[PDB]
Amino acid sequence: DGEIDIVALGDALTRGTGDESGKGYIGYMVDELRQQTDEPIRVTNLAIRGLRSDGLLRQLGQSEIQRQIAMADLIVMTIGGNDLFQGGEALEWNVKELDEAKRQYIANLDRIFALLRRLNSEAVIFAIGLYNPFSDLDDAKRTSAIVRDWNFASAEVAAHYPNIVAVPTFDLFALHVNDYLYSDHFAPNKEGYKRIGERVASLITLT
Repeated sequence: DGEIDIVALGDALTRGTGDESGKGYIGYMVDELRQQTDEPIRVTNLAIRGLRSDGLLRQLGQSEIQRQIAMADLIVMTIGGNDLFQGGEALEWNVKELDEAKRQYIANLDRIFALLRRLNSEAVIFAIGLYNPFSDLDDAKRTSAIVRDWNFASAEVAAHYPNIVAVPTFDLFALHVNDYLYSDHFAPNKEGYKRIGERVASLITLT
């Protein structure tokens, strides 16, 4: 009260890994909010770099995390990237394993959204979607197709709940992807994180 509380959840993208400056996408969000109001803005960042949808669901079971979700005026989250690019450098391109991982991700995401809504009735949830960091490599056709497929399924889940907005990221990284990527060619850089943060910021209108 007399404060705007942003709870940030999820994986390395929300923790701002890859940005030269400490600023992730969240810092660009906050900058835009501070242009709209003089009310103090508090960020509570709960993100863990290696987090997957199963880990996020377990984390939201903890009563301290739960008290903070409940106070949120706005929730922003990024999850699924680690469910999809688990390891081996997308070694598990076995259709069977890919389907298992997706059905597991979708089942978890449904329970994450349902849980967040039982804890916080009103707060808008921005669920940031996936991009293709490998769009410039040999198997770009297939990686892009899988990412668009995951994103479509995430948005269907989001569509089951009030005030959950699936924020697309795919087209921000579509042209000249390396210009927006860290030295690891996976997570974003300064510019990548600016693009994402400005995009999410555009969707927030306080009044």
